[PDB]
Amino acid sequence: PRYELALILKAMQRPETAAALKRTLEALMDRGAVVRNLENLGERMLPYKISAHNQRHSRGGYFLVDFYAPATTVESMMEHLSRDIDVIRPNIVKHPLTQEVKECEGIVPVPLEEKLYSTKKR
Amino acid sequence: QDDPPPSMLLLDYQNVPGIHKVDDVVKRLLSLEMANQKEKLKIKKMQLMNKVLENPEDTSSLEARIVALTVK
Amino acid sequence: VESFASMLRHSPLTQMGPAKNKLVIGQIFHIVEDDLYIDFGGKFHCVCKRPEVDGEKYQKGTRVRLRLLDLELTSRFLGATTDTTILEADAVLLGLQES
Amino acid sequence: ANHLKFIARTVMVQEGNVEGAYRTLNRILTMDGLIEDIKRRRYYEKPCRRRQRESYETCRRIYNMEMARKINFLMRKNRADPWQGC
Amino acid sequence: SSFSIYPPIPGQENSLRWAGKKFEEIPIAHIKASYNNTQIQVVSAAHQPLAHASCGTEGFRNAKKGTGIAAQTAGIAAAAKATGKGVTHVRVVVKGLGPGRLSAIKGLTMGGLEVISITDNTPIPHXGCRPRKARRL
Amino acid sequence: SNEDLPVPMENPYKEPLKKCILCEKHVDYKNVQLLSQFISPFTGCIYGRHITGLCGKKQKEITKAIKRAQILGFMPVTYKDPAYLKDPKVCNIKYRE
Amino acid sequence: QEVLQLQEEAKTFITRENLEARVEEALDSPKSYNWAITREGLVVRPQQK
RNA sequence: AGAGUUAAAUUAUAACUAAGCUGUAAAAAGCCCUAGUUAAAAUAAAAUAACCCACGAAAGUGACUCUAAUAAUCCUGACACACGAUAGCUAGGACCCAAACUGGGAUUAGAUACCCCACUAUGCCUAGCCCUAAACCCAAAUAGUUACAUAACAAAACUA
Ligand SMILES: [K+]
Ligand SMILES: [Mg+2]
Ligand SMILES: [Mg+2]
Ligand SMILES: [Mg+2]
Ligand SMILES: [Mg+2]
Ligand SMILES: [Mg+2]
Ligand SMILES: [Mg+2]
Ligand SMILES: [Mg+2]
Ligand SMILES: [Mg+2]
Ligand SMILES: [Mg+2]
Ligand SMILES: [Mg+2]
Ligand SMILES: [Mg+2]
Ligand SMILES: [Mg+2]
Ligand SMILES: [Mg+2]
Ligand SMILES: [Mg+2]
Ligand SMILES: [Mg+2]
Ligand SMILES: [Mg+2]
Ligand SMILES: [Mg+2]
Ligand SMILES: [Mg+2]
Ligand SMILES: [Mg+2]
Ligand SMILES: [Mg+2]
Ligand SMILES: [Mg+2]
Ligand SMILES: [Mg+2]
Ligand SMILES: [Mg+2]
Ligand SMILES: [Mg+2]
Repeated sequence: PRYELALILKAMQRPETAAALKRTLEALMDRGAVVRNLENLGERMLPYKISAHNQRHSRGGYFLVDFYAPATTVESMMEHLSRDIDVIRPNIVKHPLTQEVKECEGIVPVPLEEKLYSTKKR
Repeated sequence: QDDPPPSMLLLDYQNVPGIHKVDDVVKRLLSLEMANQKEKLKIKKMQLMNKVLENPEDTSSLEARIVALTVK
Repeated sequence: VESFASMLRHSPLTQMGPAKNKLVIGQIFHIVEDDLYIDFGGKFHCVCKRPEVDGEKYQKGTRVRLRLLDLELTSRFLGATTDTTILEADAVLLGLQES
Repeated sequence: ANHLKFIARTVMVQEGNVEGAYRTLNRILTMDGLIEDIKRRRYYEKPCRRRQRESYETCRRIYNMEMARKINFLMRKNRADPWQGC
Repeated sequence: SSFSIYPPIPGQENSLRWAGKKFEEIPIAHIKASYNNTQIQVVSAAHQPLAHASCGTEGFRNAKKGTGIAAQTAGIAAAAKATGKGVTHVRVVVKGLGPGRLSAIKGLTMGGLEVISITDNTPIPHXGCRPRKARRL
Repeated sequence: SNEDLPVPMENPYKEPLKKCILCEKHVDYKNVQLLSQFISPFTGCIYGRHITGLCGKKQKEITKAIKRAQILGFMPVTYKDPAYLKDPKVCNIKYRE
Repeated sequence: QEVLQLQEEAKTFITRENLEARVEEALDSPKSYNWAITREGLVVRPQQK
């Protein structure tokens, strides 16, 4: 995967939630993106009230979409999701699996530094 | 000025055998469509030296470095 | 005549290895009301307190068991050209020597 | 403003005393440094003063935490001297 | 006797009822302790004000109203007016840092009012309006 | 001819360096529980190195991972999420005395 | 090796043909990334609840 | 350098209660179109992490995301080319809040100052100019040595 879409949806019933995902994925495919899979994080109470499209939301559903897309089409996807009203907060980040966990050896102890002053009689 | 074709495999995934037998899905995922500007520079540099330089395998030569700077 | 290098190889100190967590027996050579000055064969003398059990039999010349942690306590502080030694050693009491 | 109320920076009294509960709250803020932060936000300090304050706070924290280690390191050398009048 | 400092979360169901009502049903006592004045207001669970009192309204005037004693008297007066309307327990919310924080807390205690929870809601900007300049006294 | 002289070899008693709590582990902005354990439950502040105990690599990553979740809408900002209040304690700070 | 795994990963990619099926499957299989860490460095999975 | 985004605080604004509210070592002036609580745009600024010391040539930069991206196969070099905090100027837009100037209060022999209240330029965005700092780590760049050797003080001394 290359890009990850942290998608938060307004809490609603099963039919409209499926419809919202169906058209959101359709918008991604129109911009030239090959979506890998869709991950569902369930519905949870939002950490804080989020104001979007003249509404106050306290509960929402979380969904995650990962895809390969050209670099120039990220703005179009972000702009398209902003106009949509069934999505409360869209964010796009590079997929964390793109970077590899750098190998580590240990906590190297830093010795105290000497020779910071002259040796004259204080 | 140069214009790398869009539907071309990036520098790394070219010499490996058995590419043309793969479906269009993977070829799309390796083409310049799903590659950033950094991969584009590699294709520009690779093509540019093969057209003007005499010995491409030599990197320490002055002519090779001048080509590299021109790309940047 | 035995060369000095051969003496270090077979010396008990070299065979000990690191001084941390080593069971070493020692002998008491000076007694205060609550402090027992114990010599364990190292360069300096470690100091330990008299245990509450069988405290009456800790006398001069008595052999006890120790767990060495640092052979010589020594640390470096900022502004000090040379480390400030404590002229002692760190050890704990595991009991009296089982004759 | 948007978060739930009566969750953050809240303590509950026990057995009907309130002076003890209040002191617990102050230790929470002092450890997290909010009490000093509110003191410094009553007026505005220029960024020139902010860095000069962080160069005195850090230096004190180094000297104090180093002198503290020496005291603990030399603490065992306070028993009665066994060689008095030697 | 396992006692937890953290408040009973509304989402869960904690069997800790004071005077027959739940935790969120108990009224609120807002305390704004500034550096020159202390204002005490008690409001219902529906945020409907019951009684209001401050160092100014209790006869203290000018510099005197900023002292601890003035805040202590305000706590006594506010509790008496609150107890008249029939409230036993209250969740006190402290606003700001000032000399009247301690006195107002125990002022409600000695005024015939019982507190169960203390909250500090001091306005803490996260970077916000630029405050006034320094005072070269 | 003397074989008793020491040889120039590295120290064989070099104890392996201490590993931080999150060493060789992948932090993330999606697991709130991992990020929530390093936040003061009463105020919401982020603990420093002297309290968290993490190394210099996993301290910055935790800080960046936490702040990403603050804005993207995955965890509260001014308090610790009460659902994860009973997780095992890893920090070294004590409030109750 | 890298292109070989993409060859296998291409089978499970979401296409317009199976857009409904994947969405319906996703809505019925919740999953979480939450896992805690102990002092000794061992991973604790809340899925045991 | 662009594009998108907002957590905590504050204000316009509405409801309710209260008669007072701000302010100081102490007061007056100001406000009463006010204060407390609940609900809440825009503008501006970026708690804890930071007891970390990273990036850039310097001045500088530490809220989040994406795009573009950090010269030289790795010496010195100007009056030449490019850049340069903050204040200031020209044109348009924004204005929570801070605030030179100015007005009021107080202090004082006087106070066109320190202290208190109000408000403007301006601090902000877009385009252009100005090219000044204790622009100071008062320590020039590149290779090195710990030899020789303490004016003083400071951040030890020196060679090409
Ligand atoms: K901030
Ligand atoms: Mg807000
Ligand atoms: Mg710009
Ligand atoms: Mg008056
Ligand atoms: Mg008002
Ligand atoms: Mg406006
Ligand atoms: Mg710095
Ligand atoms: Mg340079
Ligand atoms: Mg460079
Ligand atoms: Mg040059
Ligand atoms: Mg300039
Ligand atoms: Mg300027
Ligand atoms: Mg200007
Ligand atoms: Mg002019
Ligand atoms: Mg103008
Ligand atoms: Mg203005
Ligand atoms: Mg103003
Ligand atoms: Mg005047
Ligand atoms: Mg400077
Ligand atoms: Mg100079
Ligand atoms: Mg210079
Ligand atoms: Mg020069
Ligand atoms: Mg250079
Ligand atoms: Mg040099
Ligand atoms: Mg002298």
